[PDB]
Amino acid sequence: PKDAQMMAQILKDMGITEYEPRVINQMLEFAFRYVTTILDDAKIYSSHAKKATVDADDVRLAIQCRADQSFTSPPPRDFLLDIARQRNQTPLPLIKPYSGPRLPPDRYCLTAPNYRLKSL
Amino acid sequence: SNTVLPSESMKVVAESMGIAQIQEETCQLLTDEVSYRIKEIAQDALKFMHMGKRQKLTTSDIDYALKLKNVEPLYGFHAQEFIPFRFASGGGRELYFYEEKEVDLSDIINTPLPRVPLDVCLKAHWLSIEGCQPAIPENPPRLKPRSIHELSVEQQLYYKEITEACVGSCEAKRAEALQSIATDPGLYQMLPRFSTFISEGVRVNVVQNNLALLIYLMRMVKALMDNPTLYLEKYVHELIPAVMTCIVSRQLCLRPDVDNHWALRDFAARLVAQICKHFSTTTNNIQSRITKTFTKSWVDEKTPWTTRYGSIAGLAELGHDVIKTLILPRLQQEGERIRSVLDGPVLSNIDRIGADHVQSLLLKHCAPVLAKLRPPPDNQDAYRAEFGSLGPLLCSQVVKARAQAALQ
Amino acid sequence: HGDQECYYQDDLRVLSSLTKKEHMKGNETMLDFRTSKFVLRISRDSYQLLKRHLQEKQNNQIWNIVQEHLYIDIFDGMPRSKQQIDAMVGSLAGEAKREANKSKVFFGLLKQDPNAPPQNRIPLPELKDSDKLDKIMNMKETTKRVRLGPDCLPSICFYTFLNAYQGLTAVDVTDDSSLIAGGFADSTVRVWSVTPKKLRSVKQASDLSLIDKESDDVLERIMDEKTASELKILYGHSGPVYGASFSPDRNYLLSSSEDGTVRLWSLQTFTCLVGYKGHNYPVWDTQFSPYGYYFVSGGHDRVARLWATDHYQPLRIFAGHLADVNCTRFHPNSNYVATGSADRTVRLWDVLNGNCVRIFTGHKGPIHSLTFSPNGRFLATGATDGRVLLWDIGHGLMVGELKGHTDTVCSLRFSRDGEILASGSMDNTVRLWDAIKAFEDLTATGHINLPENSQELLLGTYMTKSTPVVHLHFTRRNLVLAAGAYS
Amino acid sequence: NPADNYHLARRRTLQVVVSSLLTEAGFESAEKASVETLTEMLQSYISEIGRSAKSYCEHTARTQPTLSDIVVTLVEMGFNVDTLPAYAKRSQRMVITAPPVTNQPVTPKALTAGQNRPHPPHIPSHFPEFPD
Amino acid sequence: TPLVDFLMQLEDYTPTIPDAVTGYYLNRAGFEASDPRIIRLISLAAQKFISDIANDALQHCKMKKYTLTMEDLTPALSEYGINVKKPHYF
Amino acid sequence: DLLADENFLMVTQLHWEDDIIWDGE
Repeated sequence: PKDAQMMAQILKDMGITEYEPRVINQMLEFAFRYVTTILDDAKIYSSHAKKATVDADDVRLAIQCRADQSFTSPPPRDFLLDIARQRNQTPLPLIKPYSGPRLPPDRYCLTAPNYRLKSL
Repeated sequence: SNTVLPSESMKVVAESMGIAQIQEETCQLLTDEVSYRIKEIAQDALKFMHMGKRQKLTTSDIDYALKLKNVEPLYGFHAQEFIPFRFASGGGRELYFYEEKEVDLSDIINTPLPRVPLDVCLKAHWLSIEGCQPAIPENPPRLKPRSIHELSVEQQLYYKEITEACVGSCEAKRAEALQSIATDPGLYQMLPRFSTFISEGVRVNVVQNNLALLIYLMRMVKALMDNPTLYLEKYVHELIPAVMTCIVSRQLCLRPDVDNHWALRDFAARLVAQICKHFSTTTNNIQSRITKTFTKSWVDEKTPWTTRYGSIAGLAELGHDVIKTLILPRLQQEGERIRSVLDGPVLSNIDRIGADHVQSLLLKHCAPVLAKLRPPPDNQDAYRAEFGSLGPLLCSQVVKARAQAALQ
Repeated sequence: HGDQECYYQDDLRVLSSLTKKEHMKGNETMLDFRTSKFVLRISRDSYQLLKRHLQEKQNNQIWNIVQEHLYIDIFDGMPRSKQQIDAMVGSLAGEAKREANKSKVFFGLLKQDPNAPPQNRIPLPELKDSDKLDKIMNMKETTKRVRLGPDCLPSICFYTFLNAYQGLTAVDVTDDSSLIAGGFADSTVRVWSVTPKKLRSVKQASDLSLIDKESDDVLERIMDEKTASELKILYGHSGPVYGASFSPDRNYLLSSSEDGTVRLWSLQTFTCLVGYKGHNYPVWDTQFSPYGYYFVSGGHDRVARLWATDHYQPLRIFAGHLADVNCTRFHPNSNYVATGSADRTVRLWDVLNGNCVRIFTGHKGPIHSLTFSPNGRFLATGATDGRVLLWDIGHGLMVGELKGHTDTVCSLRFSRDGEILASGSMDNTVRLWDAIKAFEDLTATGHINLPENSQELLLGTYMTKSTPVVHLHFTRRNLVLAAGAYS
Repeated sequence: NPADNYHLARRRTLQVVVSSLLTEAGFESAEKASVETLTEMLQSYISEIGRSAKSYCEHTARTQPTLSDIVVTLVEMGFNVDTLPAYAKRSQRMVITAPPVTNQPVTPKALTAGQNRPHPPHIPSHFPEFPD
Repeated sequence: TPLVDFLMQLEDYTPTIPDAVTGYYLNRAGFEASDPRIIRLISLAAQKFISDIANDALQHCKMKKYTLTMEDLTPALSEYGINVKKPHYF
Repeated sequence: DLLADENFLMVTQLHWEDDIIWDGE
């Protein structure tokens, strides 16, 4: 195909010689899903601002609006270092010597009587 | 470089959606955004491949790479309400480029269901014994002193045990020794002594026609051939005349008793001979040489009927085309030989036993020739143009073959 | 980008995709690279030529980029060679400062050793008489254990997973070679008994109360003869199980997976006990402490958490890496946690204060294998470049480099004596390295000019039949165990 | 190949199931992409009651889910559970066989006769024997 | 309680999907086969979902039969809120 | 290619039927 032969060249430029049986088929399925949601948001935005045809600024606006409720990504380094120093300041607790099987409180564990229906 | 998806695919998608008259800068804006997201995910699916310790991949790294980027795993449908299909994936869509796109529901039920494998099990072995890697199948590969044999005394004792087990005093001993020949990786550098033991054995074992000694040696040849490690075509010049005599030789032992056994041995000899011509093949040396010897065995008159039956079997098991060309212009001679054995009152000799076997084998081979490249019609008396050997019974055998084809 | 070093090739192709601003605003690895400072350890003999080419106003802008984005850590000594600079670079924020590798690290073992921490530094668990009975039969195993050395090479017993059509992602063996766990891609953990003693769990809650109570055979009674298999399958992860870790008392299996939870499976009831939900992201590794109370789990969210099996929330968050925490290993005294990662750095973390006390850079790929010496003085790390780098924890420098492997080194272990380091990779080879001749020699300059001792340290290679060596284990009688799915 | 037959023995059993269900007052000779679409929504639906009913029971400190954990799971997917006794009630039910087994002989592995060598004292008896 | 009285009648009644196949996709998600009648309800609830779509795609095929196409699945799943996708790349 | 060892292989240069004794002394 046309757009599927370019997808095998994006992978070969990234050195991917052998991957999945249909990985070309589903990266094209993702690339089609991504461009019909950049355009789809843009066309609504063009109607929202009222114009004869969809324009590049609406397409850029469509990407920015989606990136706000789509991929947030792993928490940042200034957020991870603040919750670390808030947690690493608390000293380690001592251990009771013969408490038994050391477990959390029973509402945080998976140890309940675990019922089932009577067969009748 | 930086390879992106083509823009002339993005305008096709846009105008097939209701968004017409898009500019080129509008269209180039789509194909660098989505080509980044493919590059962002394939770099992120690479994390799961390297942490999955596989490199090869199992349809699923992109399903976790999408879920990691807070985009839904499923492909081919997008739920704006997100609740029936959350970030759990549906395994993609089994679709192809050369897909017909039209299927019959009845055919899918008709197609057989594959079987399910035994659950993963744990097996331990040895990579190294005090520094040395063992050759087990779980591993990949003027006075002066007297000379030391290259073969070891463990190897020489192994050769003695395998050869004394392969002469078939006990059947379980034979069968293991045959499997040991069939899969020992270090059985090279002992192979001259095995080939010489086979060759020398058959020649002093046809002086008195000792059928077991021969059936065990032919099974040893078959066990030597299917071993994948050893290099055999240096030794096939000793192997082939041994199987040739087995098929084309007279039986010192009376055949009315083991001729069935003898026939089986001949069949085994003809099986290995056809394998010997399937492998080891170069231009005009091996297959054509045994074909020429088989044909001049057939053509010569007054030839022992044991030799005749063996050569007939050897000519027959040579494949599709060989009987399509070599078993056509000779039916009249076969019929005349059968008629001579039939005429006269002496049945003590082995002549007619040989004649009956030859006629049955020739008639079965004719049946695929009749089935493979002819249409059935006039199965009553047209075979009387071929001396009337099998006739209506041959027609009944052809009908049984047709019934088997219908069942298939 | 063409005139870069060959070991930066996977780093530049992430940059070729980055062309927009908003593409980089959600990467979070190049976002932390832009705000941090490259450390760039240079000598004073070469810095004088650099500063005589930058303090002049003819250039005056590349000098402004250098003093804004690059640290420069100066040492007084010889300028390093090119094959010595190549040995200790390859990480973003690379070649960290010597002021990070000068903190006092208690790298000694517990019970005098001046490098040993006190017993009440980290609040560890208690011990009883039964524990002194364990070390009596442990030194009977050490007897048959032979000073392996370079002469008495150990025997390797490969425990291959034969069918394994669900992909095996995690192996662990107990400290005595009695159980083998398997983490698989079909979201299961499967415990196998390797001794001739079937896995037995109490059949019902009523059964334990009636049995024992002064019987004097608790271990025999708790096992129930109705549930006795050579294999127990554990369900409950909703994703491929990436970490697997036994507890030293042979209860309490640990498993982490793609779904972001760490799970504590009992080995007396063979059920799940706790699900530790601190990551929202794939937890790539977990390990129990060698004393069995705390455990560390590293995930995709670029932290490693310290848990205690008593709290639903962690105790320490080790949050200094710039990429995924691939590995998490405890020190043999369990006061220090080594976390290898995908940004090509290995970092030691003190369990007190959560501070990074060592930063080990010099790998070219993401670190996939970590292992401590039984002395506690050394640390072997392996990564995708096939290099095993031996680090001195007190010295904090590259010490040795083992470059025999071809593909990703996914398993390392030292011997029980410390005589041999065993390395297993995706090359389907189990290489043995001389871990005594590697540390025989062991500052004011930050390097020791390490040689090419790889050929001398190799003892054997041991190619495996199409089977990547996922785990390496040393029996207490110094017998190598290895377990990889046969592909 | 028995490697992909681990997955294809059960997914091509679900293809016979949909081919046997499409005959129940439906259509004939469906489009090919419309069948791999609907069986992808079917696998994603079984995998979503798997992940969510396990989450609802483990939130209540349990490990195996009861009926009350699925009738809250199906409510959170918008199912209207009360219509389900009616579907099962229709006679239109059919029987499709579970798949067979890749290895019929279970465990025929018997290695080969050739015992030689013992064990040094650093190798216990439960490890495999030294080969020939 | 009708649904408790319904599930107690499922020791018989082999459903359309086998329990070796319904139980396989349940074991893949952590659901283990404690009760075999529990599997048969999940196999019945997954039949009724597929049967309700094939019965509503038939109404969109009678207006335009005896043939299930993607342009019949498209308006049938649109009231369900599911936008089905054409292949378009093969 | 005639220089290849396959041409000098014993099987290529040896006639099997001549080799067989066939009980002939």
